Amino acid sequence: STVAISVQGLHYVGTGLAAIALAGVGLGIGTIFGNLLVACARQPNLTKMLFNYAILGFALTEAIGLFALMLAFLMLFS
Amino acid sequence: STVAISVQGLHYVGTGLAAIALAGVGLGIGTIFGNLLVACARQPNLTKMLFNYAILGFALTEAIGLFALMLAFLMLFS
Amino acid sequence: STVAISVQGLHYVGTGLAAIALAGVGLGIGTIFGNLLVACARQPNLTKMLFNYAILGFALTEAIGLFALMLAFLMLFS
Amino acid sequence: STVAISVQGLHYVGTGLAAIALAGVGLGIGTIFGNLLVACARQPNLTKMLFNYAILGFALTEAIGLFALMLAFLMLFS
Amino acid sequence: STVAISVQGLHYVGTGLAAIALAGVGLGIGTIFGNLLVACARQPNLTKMLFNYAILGFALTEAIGLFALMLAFLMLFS
Amino acid sequence: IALAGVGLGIGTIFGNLLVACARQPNLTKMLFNYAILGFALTEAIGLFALMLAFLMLFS
Amino acid sequence: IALAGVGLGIGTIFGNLLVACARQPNLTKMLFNYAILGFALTEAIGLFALMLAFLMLFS
Amino acid sequence: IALAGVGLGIGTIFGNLLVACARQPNLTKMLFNYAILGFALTEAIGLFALMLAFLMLFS
Amino acid sequence: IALAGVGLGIGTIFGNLLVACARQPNLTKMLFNYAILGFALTEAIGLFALMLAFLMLFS
Amino acid sequence: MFLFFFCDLFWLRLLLCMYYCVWSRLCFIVYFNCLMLIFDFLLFCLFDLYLFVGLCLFLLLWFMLFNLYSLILYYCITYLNLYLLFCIVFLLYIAFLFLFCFLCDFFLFNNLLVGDSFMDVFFIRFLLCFLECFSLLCRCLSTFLRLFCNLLSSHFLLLMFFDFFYFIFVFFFYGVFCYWFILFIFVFCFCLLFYVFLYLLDLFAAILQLFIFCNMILQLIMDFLLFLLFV
Amino acid sequence: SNPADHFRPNLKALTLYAERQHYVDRWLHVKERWLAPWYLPWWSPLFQLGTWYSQRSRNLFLVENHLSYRPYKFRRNDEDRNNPY
Amino acid sequence: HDLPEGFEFMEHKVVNKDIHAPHENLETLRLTLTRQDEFLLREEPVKCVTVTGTNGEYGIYPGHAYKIVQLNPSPLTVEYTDGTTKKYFVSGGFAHINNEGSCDVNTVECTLLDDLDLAIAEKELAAQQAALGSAKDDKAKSVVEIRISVIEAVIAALKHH
Ligand SMILES: CCCCCCCCCCCCCCCCCC(=O)OC[C@H](COP(=O)([O-])OCC(O)COP(=O)([O-])OC[C@@H](COC(=O)CCCCCCCCCCCCCCCCC)OC(=O)CCCCCCCCCCCCCCCCC)OC(=O)CCCCCCCCCCCCCCCCC
Ligand SMILES: CCCCCCCCCCCCCCCCCC(=O)OC[C@H](COP(=O)([O-])OCC[N+](C)(C)C)OC(=O)CCCCCCCCCCCCCCCCC
Repeated sequence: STVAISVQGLHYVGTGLAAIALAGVGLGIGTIFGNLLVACARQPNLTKMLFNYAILGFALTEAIGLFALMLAFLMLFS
Repeated sequence: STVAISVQGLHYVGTGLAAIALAGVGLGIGTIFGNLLVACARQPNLTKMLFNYAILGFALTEAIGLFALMLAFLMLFS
Repeated sequence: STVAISVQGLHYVGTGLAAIALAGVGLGIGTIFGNLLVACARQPNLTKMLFNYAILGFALTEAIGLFALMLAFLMLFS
Repeated sequence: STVAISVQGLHYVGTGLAAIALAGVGLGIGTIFGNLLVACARQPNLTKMLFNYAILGFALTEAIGLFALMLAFLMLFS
Repeated sequence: STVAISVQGLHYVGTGLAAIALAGVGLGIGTIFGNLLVACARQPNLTKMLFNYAILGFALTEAIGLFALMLAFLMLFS
Repeated sequence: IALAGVGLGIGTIFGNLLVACARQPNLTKMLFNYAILGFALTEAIGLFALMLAFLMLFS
Repeated sequence: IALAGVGLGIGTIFGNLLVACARQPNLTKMLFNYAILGFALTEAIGLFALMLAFLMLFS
Repeated sequence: IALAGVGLGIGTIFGNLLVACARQPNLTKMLFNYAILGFALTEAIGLFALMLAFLMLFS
Repeated sequence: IALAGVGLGIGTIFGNLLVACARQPNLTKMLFNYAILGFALTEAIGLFALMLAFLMLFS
Repeated sequence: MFLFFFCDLFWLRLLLCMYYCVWSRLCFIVYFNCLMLIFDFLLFCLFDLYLFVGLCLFLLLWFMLFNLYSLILYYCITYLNLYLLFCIVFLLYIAFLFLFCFLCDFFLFNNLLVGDSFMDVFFIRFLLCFLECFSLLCRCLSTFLRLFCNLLSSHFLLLMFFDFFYFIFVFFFYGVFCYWFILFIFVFCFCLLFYVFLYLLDLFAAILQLFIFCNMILQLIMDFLLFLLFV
Repeated sequence: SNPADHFRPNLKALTLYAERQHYVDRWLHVKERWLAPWYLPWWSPLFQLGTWYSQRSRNLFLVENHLSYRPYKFRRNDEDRNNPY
Repeated sequence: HDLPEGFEFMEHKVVNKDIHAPHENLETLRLTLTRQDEFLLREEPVKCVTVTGTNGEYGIYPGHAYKIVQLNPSPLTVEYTDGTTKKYFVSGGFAHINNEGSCDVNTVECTLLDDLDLAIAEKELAAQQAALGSAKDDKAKSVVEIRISVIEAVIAALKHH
């Protein structure tokens, strides 16, 4: 027979999962600054262009992290 | 017996799981740019072709993340 | 007692789990291009050839994600 | 007392968990082809030979995924 | 009070969890063959011995995967 | 669990930094500044996850 | 589980530290300090997780 | 599951230690000490995890 | 599941060991002893995890 | 049960008849490697190694007439069924395999026993032979599965995104006249960017997937080819 | 569901139904009509090709002694797993 | 008729340690610093030598793994067991490190850092910068860049100490 159930607390669980993705982002960041330093040591003359490309790396990875965070916040308030 | 149950909040759970698919996407993008810097340090004259290939890699990885995000938003609205 | 229970929302959960597969696929693709850059800065005369192989690798690696994605659709539309 | 419950919708969870295994297969393929690109730039003359071995690895790495994929169907259609 | 509950759909979850174990076997095989490609370029004169050792390693990893599949099938049927 | 990567990320930075300082000890200052920048950027994500956790804890 | 990404990170730091000392040992007294700094940051992350693991364990 | 990280981290340290002790054997002693230090930190994190376990298993 | 982070770690160690023995083959004995030490520590962590698993399994 | 239906290529058949009543040169082929199997000169093969060229060309044309034109809205991929693709790949793959087996040369399979004499025959080499024989069939299955899944996933995503774009475009364009017009313009620009990106990705993926489909078959053929040296 | 419905053939024109018994019998009548004439001896390869494999398969069906039950191939409802009849 | 080979007249050969042999703990490194078929140090026992390679700096102590290093214009430091530091500057060459406890640094030009001067480097750097704009073609630009890099390395070495 039919039983429709609306469990309110579940929206917390999913929110937490949406935050786990942030790890794959944050680690992502370090990698870019893990290698940037090495590059600056290998070719110190390009300390500027490499910095800009890493910042672009941060932007693209960071953008993926806000897309996940939007799902995290939407389910926390709904 | 023939019991049947429908639960409302479960779509918050699955959605969150799909968001975790952006952890390896994030990371991956990270990795590309990391290597890019080293490459630009090893062969500084190739600052544009390597940038183009990095953009291509980001585009493909973003397509995968987007494949996942479609499910994440779709279950959240089902 | 003996109850034939049919829960409806579970198909979301499984679907989300399938999306986690992409976390590898995405990452894997990045790895390829990472090495590609390190390979183009180590022997640029082969760039075009290398690019081709990378694309082949991308097409093989991506294939796997699709499998997972298919399952998601099957469970999400059933 | 003795109560027997037959949940019908649980095979989705198992199918999704089986699909999760494809992340490792995708990552392994990406690693194979990344190493291939690096190697070919070091010993171009032998590129062809390397390619064959790479494919072999794919043939020995995709098969595993199939088994996982197989299980999914055996639970998704049952 | 005492309740003896027997759920009929819990073996799917166990089967999927066991199948997840193949994400390590696949990645291990990928690492084996990636290192094989890197080594063959380094010392191509020893291709056959390196191929034999990689095959041995793949066989061991495949044995582990066979154990995982044995558990998965046992739970799926039993 | 989001912190698991974050912390790990920091390690990676402060790993390569060392390898970078040995090769070019003359550039310790610039590399150190970039490492601090990366640490702050990762800490941003860490605070995002921490904010989510605290909100779901006191709610 | 957050500690898994913390402790591992610490190891990575020291790992690289060794490779950095084996290359320029004369710089050890410098590198060590930076390594400590890294441990002083990743560890600070773990505390946050620990804090939650205590707040939920006594509430 | 925290012990998954700790263990791995410890291994990583010794991994690099070998690659270092082979590069400059004359420094083994010093390297060894630092490696131990790293272990003494990673295991510390493990203790907390175990404590939590022993504070929830016996509760 | 903790054992997953143990075995891998052990693998890592021996991996590096081989490379070390390839770079400084005359130093095989010290590397072997240090690798054994690392394996002992990581196996101790795994034994703690097994202790918890058996305590819960028989409880 | 007998269902009578028609493919979605009738207009394309009309165009083919109109535009190919006269001859034309072909210089661009999706899978060119079927034409150049041998790269070192003086090597030749007694096996009919160029038998796959005609089937390859026809398969490319057929799959291109279906898959590439399916990006046009409401265009139908008439053959999009898992088991039908299984039948197609079964035909090609098993036909070539039976061509090699009808040769009645058992030495051709010597390479299936992987490894050297140093390896234990029963516990290592024979298990590798078992796995390789399994891998041949698995390659067939993976080929057809990969072709099916790519089309299905790509078109599902396109349909869903198009539905979202229709929804926001129709029911939220009035915001252009409102004070929150900047938000709508940002969203609309993002949707246009996503539209172009998806179409380019699908165009590239279709051709690449056909390339790999033909490459798998040619790899099956190449695994059993033996080349003699001219003297 | 609705997106899944978009992957169907779009030019279905007609569906015809026929029982297996009926068209099998008609095919057998055709085969008997063409293999009956005297100028086709029973020992010819054509006659044996027509008859021997069918005879062998039917004999295999008749000899079958299975401990399980095989539901009728052409039931009205074969979608219910808990009802083989 | 069999002509000799010029290597037969040099009896100071290279001692290569065998793979399957016991390890030895060494307290000194035999350095051999050479410039244009001329040595400044002849198998001198030193505590350590710091050499700036292409990838980065290398600190060589007794027992270092067998390796080949492609040097770049840079300072080279030699620290004796006594506690005395001697600093040269090199313009290029190679460094061969042996696991038996030897380091042969063969440079095209190895001159004391003291012999170098600051104002001379500054004026030469200014002249090269001025000539870079007037470079005849790409090759001249690359050559001037090489010279500028060498001068900058010299100036940095001088200013460090
Ligand atoms: C009971 C109701 C009726 C139905 C009865 C059916 C009986 C069935 C028996 C049991 C069968 C069981 C098994 C069935 C399996 C089916 C599987 C299936 O469909 O798979 C899909 C699959 C889809 O294939 P496809 O990719 O679409 O390509 C096939 C196409 O035909 C296109 O491929 P193609 O282009 O490569 O083909 C080559 C094409 C090359 O291109 C062309 O030639 C161009 C023309 C194309 C025609 C064919 C396309 C048809 C398009 C739709 C219909 C057109 C309009 C019809 C109008 C009808 C109005 C009511 O050439 C031809 O087609 C040759 C024929 C040309 C005829 C020209 C006639 C000119 C007459 C001029 C008269 C002038 C008179 C002047 C008088 C003046 C007096 C003063 O179908 C097939 O492969 C064929 C299945 C056929 C199976 C055999 C069926 C038995 C035969 C039935 C004949 C009925 C005739 C009586 C009808 C009377 C009206 C009611
Ligand atoms: C080799 C590479 C080829 C690349 C070709 C690139 C083509 C670029 C096209 C630019 C845009 C074209 C717009 C057309 C608009 C038509 C009218 C309309 O309303 O359409 C809307 C339709 C659908 O738009 P819609 O989804 O917004 O429709 C809204 C309608 N409702 C609300 C009811 C749902 O537009 C399209 O579908 C166009 C997609 C084109 C994608 C490219 C297809 C390339 C493959 C086919 C090539 C055919 C060549 C044949 C040559 C002869 C062969 C022998």
